[PDB]
This record gives sequence, C-alpha cells and structure tokens, in this order.
Amino acid sequence: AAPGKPTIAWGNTKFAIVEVDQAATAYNNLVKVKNAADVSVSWNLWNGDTGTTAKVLLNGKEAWSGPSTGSSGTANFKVNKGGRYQMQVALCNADGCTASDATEIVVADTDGSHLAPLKEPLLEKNKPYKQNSGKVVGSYFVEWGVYGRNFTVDKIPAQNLTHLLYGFIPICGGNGINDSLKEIEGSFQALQRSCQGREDFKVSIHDPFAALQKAQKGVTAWDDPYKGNFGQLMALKQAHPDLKILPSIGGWTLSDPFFFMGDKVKRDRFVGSVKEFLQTWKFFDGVDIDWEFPGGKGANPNLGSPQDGETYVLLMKELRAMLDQLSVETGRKYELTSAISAGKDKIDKVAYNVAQNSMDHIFLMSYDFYGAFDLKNLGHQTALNAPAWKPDTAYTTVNGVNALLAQGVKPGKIVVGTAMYGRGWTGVNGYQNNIPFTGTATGPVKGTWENGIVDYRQIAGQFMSGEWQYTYDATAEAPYVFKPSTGDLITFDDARSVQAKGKYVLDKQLGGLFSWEIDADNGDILNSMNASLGNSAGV
Ligand SMILES: CC(=O)N[C@@H]1[C@@H](O)[C@H](O[C@@H]2O[C@H](CO)[C@@H](O)[C@H](O)[C@H]2NC(C)=O)[C@@H](CO)O[C@H]1O
Repeated sequence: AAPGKPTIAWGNTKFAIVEVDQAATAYNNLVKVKNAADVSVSWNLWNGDTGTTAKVLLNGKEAWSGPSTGSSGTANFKVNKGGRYQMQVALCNADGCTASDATEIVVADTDGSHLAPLKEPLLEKNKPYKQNSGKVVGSYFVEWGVYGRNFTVDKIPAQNLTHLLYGFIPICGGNGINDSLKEIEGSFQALQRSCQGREDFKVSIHDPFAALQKAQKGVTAWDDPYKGNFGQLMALKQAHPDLKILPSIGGWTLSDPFFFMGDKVKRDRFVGSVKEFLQTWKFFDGVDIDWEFPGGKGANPNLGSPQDGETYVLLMKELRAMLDQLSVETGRKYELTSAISAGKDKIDKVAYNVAQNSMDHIFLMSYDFYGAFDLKNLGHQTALNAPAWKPDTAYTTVNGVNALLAQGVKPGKIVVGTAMYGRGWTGVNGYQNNIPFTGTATGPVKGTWENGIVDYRQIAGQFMSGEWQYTYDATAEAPYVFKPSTGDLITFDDARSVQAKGKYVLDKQLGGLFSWEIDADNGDILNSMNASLGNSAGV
C-alpha cells in the first residue's frame, strides 16, 4: 500500500531571498542579499506507513527529497525565485506517493513578486488618466513625508504617472563629505549611523525605518520582510509594472559628495555601489542624479569647481555603461536621469549636449526662480515667460529650455518642471501700479512646513478666499495670491499655468512634465499635467 497522508507541521511559512535584519541600524548589517531563500518544512504522519522517500513539492515540482526515516521529518532547502507557492509534502514507496494538503508559503524578493498589488483608489481631486500620450509625467515622493505630512505610498495617484522618483538616496560620508546635512537636526548623525562600517562614497539608506520598517497599508504583518516605503513601492510595482520607479541621489543637502567625484577612485566606488543597490532593490528601474549643482552655489558655500562639468559628463557616461551592463544581465530596460538647475548660469557649467547621449531624461528644475531667499528682488518662482513689467527677467522656464537647446540638447530629452508648492514673502511694500512684485519684502511667508514655502493644497484650501487677491499673469503664465493687509505674496503653479507648460511641451516637442513634490498636490496640478499633455481621461 502507498504511504499514509502526511500532515504539514505548523510553522513559519514566510521566507526571503533578500533578508532584512530586524535589529540593525547600519546598512551593511540591515540587508543581506542571498542567491536563494532558505526554506524549512516539517511534517507528521498520524496514520500508517511513513513510506521510504519524503519529498517537498512546490506547485507539484520537487524542491527537496530524502529518506523517510520516522513519523516526523524536517526538510531544509533553497528557493531562488520569489512568489507564493502551494507547498506539499509527499511520502512515496514502491506502491505509490501520498501528498499532503497544500500549504501556501511566501518567498519574498525585492521585486515584490510575493506581494499583492497595491491598487488604491484615487484620493482628493485626482482623476484617472491613461498614459497614452507618450510624454513623461513624473513626480518626486519624499522619504520623510510619511511623518508630519502623513503622505505614504498608498496615497500616490500612481496610475497618473510614468515616472515616480524617490527622494533621496544618500551617499555615505562624514566630516567634509556631507557637511550640508549638519544644518538639519539629527540628519548628519542619522547618516553616519546608517553608514557605520561602510566606505565613504557608497550609497545607503538615510532613514531605514521609514524606508523599510514602518508599518504601512499592505505591509503590516510582523513577518512581512519589507515594509515602509520600499515594501509599498514593491507592491506598487506589482500593480503598475510599466511605472518607472527611480531612486534619486542627492538633493539640496545630500549633494556634497558629488563634488569629490573628480577622483575616479571615488567615482568608481560610487558607480559600483549604485549597481549593487539596484541588484539589491529590484523594484527600482534605474537612477536619478540630483546634483545641486555642478560648479557650486548649492547648500555648501565651500564646494564647487570648474572641473565639475567634466566630472558630471564622466559620471553620466560611467553610470550609463553600468546600467547597460545591468540591462543585458537582466533583460530589463534601465533609465538614467538627472534633475538640473534651470538657471542659465548653472546650465552653462555642463556640456549637456554631450551628457544627453548617456541620459534618458533631463528633469529641468524650472522652479525656485524667486523666493524668500531674496527679499529684495521678487518675481514668479516657476513662470513660463517673463512678466510684462520686466521682459528681461533672467530666470524663466523658457530661458532654461533655450539654454539647453542652444547647447545642442535634443528637445525630446527635456522634461519641464511644475511646482506643487508656492514660495512666498511677507510684508511686501513699495510696489507700483498694483504689481506687488515691484516692491520689496521684509521676510518669508509663513509656511506649511517651513518658512517661505506653502503646499499647493494649502494655497487652494486657505489662500483662495477671504482677503487674498488672485491674479493670473497671462504674459508670464503664472498665478499669484496677495493679502494686502499683511503684504503676504505667494507665487505658485496652478491648473492654468501647468496647462500652458503642457501645451508648450507639445509645441516645442519636449519630453514631458515632472513635479516636486507629490504629497503637496490636491490633484489639480497632476490632473492638469496629464490633461495638457494630451493623456486621455479614464483607466
Ligand atoms: C533657479 C536658480 O538658480 N535660483 C536659485 C534657486 O534654485 C535656489 O534654491 C534652491 O533651488 C534648488 C533647485 O534648483 C532647490 O532644490 C533647493 O531646495 C533650493 N534651495 C533653497 C534653500 O531653497 C536658491 C538658493 O537659495 O537660489 C536661487 O538663486
């Protein structure tokens, strides 16, 4: 007679190919990449002959075999592909095999293959669009927005994007290497702890709790190996396999290490660590380089060199060569992008006409033209054109685009930026002919989260009523709200100015639109980005 039917023992059924150490703060100890997950199964036979060979089947296919030597047994084996498997134990003898009932096991991998898709409803005023225009529609999600801003990955209107950028992946380094971090409370120290035992100029994760361990929708079970932003982004990938999810390296306070990369020893180490990062976190589709800025004038007044333009071009070439190698190793397409200043003085420090051949998209940061960092010279922070009262205005979207085009940049490489936030001053005074920008300011506007900056959501909800004037400058293509009693002035993007930007992209055959930052929108801005680029409504 064939053996009796085995009973699978109660036990852990969740295993991981990339293991996360739950009691570690250093990136080196936090994640362990393996070739395969170590899986274990046990069984009991309560009735009959135990057979002579015991087998573990995954979807009917043997993953382990051994002699059946007792009424209880244990099998330890490796599984090298993520997913969910119907696991059975079978006991075989010459008269037949008898298989247990199936027990599902989970083999986790960083592509999210073990995760149910994160298909969440659109919130606030977001409306569904199809990504059928062929244009880029991108936005940055910020790692730290899961705290005070309470904006998690399940709130991303993901179907309305082609590109989702994750700000920011840091570059390891202490004194002299990340000094700009020291201006943010605890930020420098958090990176040093993450980078303990890790060489300078390798990438890491700045807030491993937010990125990997904070409970979030769809990743709340204690033995879910990936939680936080990364876990949710994995599940988001499962729901939207065509979404490009790019890690962004740099930003305003994490850009200092780029300035040392004229040393090819450091550059090589950085490029190698980006490759390892992408082999580790398989849901990511490439890399975004947010170096602010080649040549200086970033957060750090002690950094910036005329060599930076050559360093940038070399970095883009070597990153592309690494990504090409990754691409043919995996059969995937990987993208290389960069967020760049839109000011002509900064643009002409770099030969983008050369670098463009390595790059899929240039995210032109056509915003922060004006703000509370300058209380004397006011203007539209993100306008398309110069205003009528100052047609020679240096800092406009068109002037940044024109600088790139004059270098020889192909128009299709250029993605125009929109702002999901306003910048603002207080105490504006001494202006002429009812144009508050011709005056001067006494300080920053009170901000949503920091001085001088207001979420678009708060502008729409709070500063579009009462005493606030509203004006759409049709020459600049830029709205602004003004409270005369206090001199509060805010410059921002709205649905109409975004529409002008989208129409401009289509007319000049540019690459699309991207935005900073996705948590601050109520839907109006992203809706207009999709509509103005010719994306069809619907799902
Ligand atoms: C366009 C331009 O050159 N103007 C400068 C601003 O860009 C710059 O502000 C900084 O802009 C970066 C994007 O270009 C932002 O990412 C960065 O957060 C921002 N920094 C601050 C402090 O807001 C300011 C520097 O303050 O100078 C303008 O000249």
